[PDB]
Order: sequence, then C-alpha cells, then structure tokens
Amino acid sequence: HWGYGKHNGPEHWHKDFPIAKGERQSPVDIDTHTAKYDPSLKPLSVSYDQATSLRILNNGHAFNVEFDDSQDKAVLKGGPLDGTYRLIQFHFHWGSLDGQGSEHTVDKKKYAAELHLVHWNTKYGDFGKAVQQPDGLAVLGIFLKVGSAKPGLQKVVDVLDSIKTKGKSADFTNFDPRGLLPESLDYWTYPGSLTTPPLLECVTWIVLKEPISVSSEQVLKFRKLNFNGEGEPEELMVDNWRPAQPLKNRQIKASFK
Ligand SMILES: NS(=O)(=O)c1c(F)c(F)c(S(=O)(=O)CCO)c(NCc2ccccc2)c1F
Ligand SMILES: [Zn+2]
Repeated sequence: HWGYGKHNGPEHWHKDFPIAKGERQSPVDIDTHTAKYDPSLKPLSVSYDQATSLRILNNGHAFNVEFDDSQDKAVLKGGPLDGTYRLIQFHFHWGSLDGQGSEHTVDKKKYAAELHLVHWNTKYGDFGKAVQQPDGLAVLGIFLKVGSAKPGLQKVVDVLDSIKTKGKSADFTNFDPRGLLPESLDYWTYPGSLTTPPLLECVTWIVLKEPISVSSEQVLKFRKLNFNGEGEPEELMVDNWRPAQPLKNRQIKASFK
C-alpha cells in the first residue's frame, strides 16, 4: 500500500508505521553550520575490493543492486562505527527534475539523487536480525548532482531497461561499487532510521560531504523506470524520496573542518 503518491506518500506512512513520527527518523536536513566537529571520529574504512554483486531488482519503489553478504567481502568499518558492517545492497532515490531527489538535504539544498549503500552489523548475524537493533545498520549516503557522467555508474544505467517494472530482476555480476565513491570520504554522522517503511530506528547514518556527478542522460534513465508491474498502467518511478524529518534531540557530528 505505501508508496510515494498523493494518497500513499510519506505523509501517510504513519498510519501503517507509527514509528514515522518517532524520535530518530531519517532523513534530515544537515545544517552545516551547527554540525559539531568531532576530532575523535576516525576515518571511514570502505573495503570494497572483494565485493560480489549478484543481481539488480526493481522492488516497486527503487532498484536495488544486491551483494553476497554471506562472508566479509565488502565491509564498512571505522568512522563512527564499532566492528564490521557488511554491504547487502545499494539503491538510489531520485527526482522528477534535477532540482530534487535527495532525501538528506545540506543547508536545505536538495541534490538530484542520493545513493544509499546499506550495511548490517555482523554481530547480529544477518540483516533481518540487525534491523531490530539500534546499532544494526550503517548506511553510507552519497549525493548525486547533474554534471559530468560518472563512468562507474554506467553499467547500472545500462541494465535498467531489463528491470523496467515492479518485480523484475536481472543477473548483475562483477559490479564494483568503488566506482560510485567520490574522492573524499569526509562525512557527517547521526543516529536515524530506514527512510522507507518499516522506518526502523536501526541506522547509523554516514553522509559524505562530497557529491558525485552524474550526467543528465544517466539520471534520465533512472526516470524511465516504473513503480507499476508489467501487467499495469505506467506510473514513472520518480520522486521516490522521503522529505527531511525533525532532528529532535539529536546532534549531527562532522568528521571535518
Ligand atoms: N532508504 S534506506 O537506506 O534507509 C533503506 C535501507 F536502509 C534498507 F536497509 C533497505 S532493505 O532493508 O529493504 C535491504 C534488504 O535486502 C531499503 N529498501 C529495500 C526494500 C526492498 C523491498 C521493499 C522495500 C524496501 C531502504 F530503502
Ligand atoms: Zn534509501
């Protein structure tokens, strides 16, 4: 039932998922001036050398690229984190227009899209158990602006027409997610939630300061996907983002300046 329209969009979610109005919801606006510099935050460790992508799927809300997370192959550690988080999937949120699309904002600025690389804490043994814990997930968020092409995104853009509608999937092997990373790993971090239902409050958010650039043609291809299944009337998969939620009693910490 939930989705991103007038009748089932983010403002309706609280009726099925009351945690929507909870104490640590995401995304948030990142006010760069009042984010607190913390010189004890460690550099983020992104070890994606042994990553094994498996498959790409249209789940009716976004497309996921899923990875084999049955061993420590692509992990996030360090930064604000304790222990090892294993990469399970990444996906994006994007707009109908280049002027919106991101879930987090920076001094109220929206970006054209936002990448989420979702990782789960290996001390909970799998993703389903991790989401039930306040430190179960670490999500690395990367903003996309429109400008030059991101060559490491093209393999993703080129498969999308094979997963146009809800429920479609395709083999997606040997995709290297290091090709989606900007040069700097400077980040903001705060405790928050999944930004889609069930909206569980289980996420340490790690949001990179530096956006990657993708071309207008790359982001246009995301907008040709469909929220509907093959049987049904075409509804373009656009504006699949949740707006900024109240920061409430939280401080966003910065790894820099
Ligand atoms: N926007 S978010 O980064 O906060 C986020 C997650 F953190 C996340 F873990 C997931 S996941 O739990 O479903 C990964 C499971 O393999 C999704 N969304 C994925 C999804 C898939 C099907 C239906 C709904 C959501 C997701 F959207
Ligand atoms: Zn997301």
